[PDB]
Amino acid sequence: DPNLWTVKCKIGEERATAISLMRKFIAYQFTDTPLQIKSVVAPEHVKGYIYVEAYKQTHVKQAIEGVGNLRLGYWNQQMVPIKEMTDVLKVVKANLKPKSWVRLKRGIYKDDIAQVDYVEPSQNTISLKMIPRIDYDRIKA
Amino acid sequence: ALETVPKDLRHLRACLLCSLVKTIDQFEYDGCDNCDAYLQMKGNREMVYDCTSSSFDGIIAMMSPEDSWVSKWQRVSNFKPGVYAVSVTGRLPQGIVRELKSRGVAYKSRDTAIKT
Ligand SMILES: [Zn+2]
Repeated sequence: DPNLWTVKCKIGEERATAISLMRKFIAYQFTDTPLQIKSVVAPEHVKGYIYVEAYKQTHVKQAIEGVGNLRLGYWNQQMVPIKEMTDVLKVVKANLKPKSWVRLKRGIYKDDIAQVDYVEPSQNTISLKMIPRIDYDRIKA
Repeated sequence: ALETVPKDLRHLRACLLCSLVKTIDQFEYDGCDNCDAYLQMKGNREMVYDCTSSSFDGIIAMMSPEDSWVSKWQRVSNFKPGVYAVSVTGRLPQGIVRELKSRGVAYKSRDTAIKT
């Protein structure tokens, strides 16, 4: 059973980190310097450090050498105990389902609980059900 | 290979059979690399938007499914190494699951995420 290591990354650059290391692996699997990594875990609920799969601590050091996104947490590679290989894959309740209850972030109905009606397949806009709280143009000028 | 890596981070989805995480251009030009004779999602956009959805989370760089602890837990060890997901929510309609049982493909719920 392979071990899991924790490396430090830039905040905001998790998916770019994963999509860059995957292309390094594919860019070096056929040379004289391959990569000894199995996978790299990047949860969407975290922000700041990622997870990597390797048997020994020298493999992560000889695999992440040369990347500028992982140059900060390069001098230290923490190790998790074996019971933490499972809590990493757990996701608590994507988040796109009709007839559900979402809230707003910007606009006038901030932090107001609404409902979803229809979803646009273009992934551009979404239908919402809220209640207007305007004055019907009586108080404002 | 170079085809299973999504080129752009915008408009990417994940399937409900092998949790294949790619961009919307590769599911239409090439499709599901882990199932092409049972799904046939290359050559159109209705079948790509029908089975494969965007409601998914969690990203893993599967490289050696024959030797890794995560690949056996997600039952993705008999698949091609590449971009996969760990919780792909949703369910197939009662229009493509009936043909999968008669052909010998047991459609499993890949959603390992807990509900409340
Ligand atoms: Zn699939």
